[PDB]
Amino acid sequence: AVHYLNPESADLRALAKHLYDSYIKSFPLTKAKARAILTGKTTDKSPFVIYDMNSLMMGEDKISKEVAIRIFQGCQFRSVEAVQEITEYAKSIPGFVNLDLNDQVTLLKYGVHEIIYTMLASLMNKDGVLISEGQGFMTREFLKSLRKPFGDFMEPKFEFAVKFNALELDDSDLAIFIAVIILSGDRPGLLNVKPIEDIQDNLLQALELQLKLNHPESSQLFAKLLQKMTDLRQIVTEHVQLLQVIKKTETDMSLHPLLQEIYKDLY
Repeated sequence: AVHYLNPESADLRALAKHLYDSYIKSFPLTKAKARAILTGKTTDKSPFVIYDMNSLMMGEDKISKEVAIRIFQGCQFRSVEAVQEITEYAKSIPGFVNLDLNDQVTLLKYGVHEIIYTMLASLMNKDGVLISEGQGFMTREFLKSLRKPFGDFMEPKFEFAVKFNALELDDSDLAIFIAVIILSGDRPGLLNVKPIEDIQDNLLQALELQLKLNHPESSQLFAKLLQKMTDLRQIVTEHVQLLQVIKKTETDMSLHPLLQEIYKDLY
């Protein structure tokens, strides 16, 4: 409830700057940029709106192949690419690199998806998603119209994004939040758990201090973020389920191998 400016709170503020710089340098599109585009104030940015099949095809001009599938495999590709960016960002979290290599992989392997939907929310609004780094905007209604199986793989994301963007976190907050998610000792298969929690503990303190200074008006964002952290795991779960329905239903369409390795160890 009360804070003093001590050497410990100073490092927590330093850690914040650090993860923030790594963040900006690890991800192409930040929430600041994303929201600017969605509110239309960017000059160089004005996404081509894909809101139907006709706009979809003419949109492919400005940057087994049925659309429902074509679009589905596009997401899995962006996902592995996203994985690589998350990984690069993870390596910049202090201590992460000193953990047993095996745990570093277990950590990413299990939390990359929780991070993927947290950051996807930055690119989402009640109307749709920004695709191809702000070059396109794909309408939410257009995604639900897709073929029987692929018409719901995105809807859960959207529902989450809306509730989530409600908290109005800025990239300052996300940089640390994402770090907390990664370094979770709950992950099955870790060798030495204590060192991981030690890092998370300190990350959680830094996050709370961040939220007090950055959101003077919000009474309890911290408690709310801790909750969003749980319903994130639920979304991943539901994602894996519906994802298995696509496997044993829709064939003549392949799931990227790197992703299937992660899905194997997910429930």
